[PDB]
Amino acid sequence: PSKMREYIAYAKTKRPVMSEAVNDYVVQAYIRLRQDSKRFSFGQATPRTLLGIIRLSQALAKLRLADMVDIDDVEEALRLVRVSKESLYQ
Amino acid sequence: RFDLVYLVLDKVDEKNDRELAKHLTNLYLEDVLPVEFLTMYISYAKEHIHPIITEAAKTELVRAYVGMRKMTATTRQLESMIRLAEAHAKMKLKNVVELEDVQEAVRLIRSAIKDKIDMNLVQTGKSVIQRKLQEDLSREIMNVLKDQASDSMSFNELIKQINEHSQDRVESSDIQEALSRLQQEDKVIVLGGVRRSV
Repeated sequence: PSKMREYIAYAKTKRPVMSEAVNDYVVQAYIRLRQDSKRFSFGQATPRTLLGIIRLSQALAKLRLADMVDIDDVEEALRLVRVSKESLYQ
Repeated sequence: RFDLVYLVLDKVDEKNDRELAKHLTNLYLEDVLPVEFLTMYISYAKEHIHPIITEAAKTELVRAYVGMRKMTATTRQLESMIRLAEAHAKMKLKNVVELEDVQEAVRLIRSAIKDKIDMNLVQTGKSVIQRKLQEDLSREIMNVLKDQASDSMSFNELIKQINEHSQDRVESSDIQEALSRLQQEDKVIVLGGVRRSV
């Protein structure tokens, strides 16, 4: 219980910045979730949810102490968005 | 009384949403008139500029209103064209209402009405099916009067019989609203419930 409070402070200390091709993949994933929003829970993908997806993305960039946001990190974040969709179903 | 209503509702078509996401992330990836010039421009236009209406543009105004009415329009729309053309002449700093601002105001108000006026939250189909349900309730009251001497009936059972027998299923509030209409015309009396036909 003592160990987390300094590691999360360091995670707050890095503040990573992500690249442009990963942003293109984020744009493609956002287009995919708007296509899913075309497809019961009414709750659709918004630009505010895209900012939330970004927030989750640099949150895992903060945890791995990384300077770039990884692509598999982005797709696992959108997998967590799909987990939230599964929660909306059940 | 609102001069312009703007339907901001739109559906995804993935054309510019990629552009919206790219320029929304461009504030993270990277770091037209100025606002103060806009402020002094509005402050100069609002009090130091006084447009006037010419006698020429009123002819296009009245034939535009004739075209709107025979398509659907009220005189509030026309006076909205007047103040919109006055505001455009205030923008252009010409102190005169030309032809062009009149057709621009007509185009903008036309695009607003694109979205007999059907105001008061009333569509003409509901306005005629209210009288149709009033006639159906009169026929059901006549059938009840043939069945029994007392015209008083329970609201739920008579409403269910009217919904099952007359036409397709509608709201139960519409039949009692037509009955309140018949209260206003004094054809039918209400107690409470009890609905006594005359």
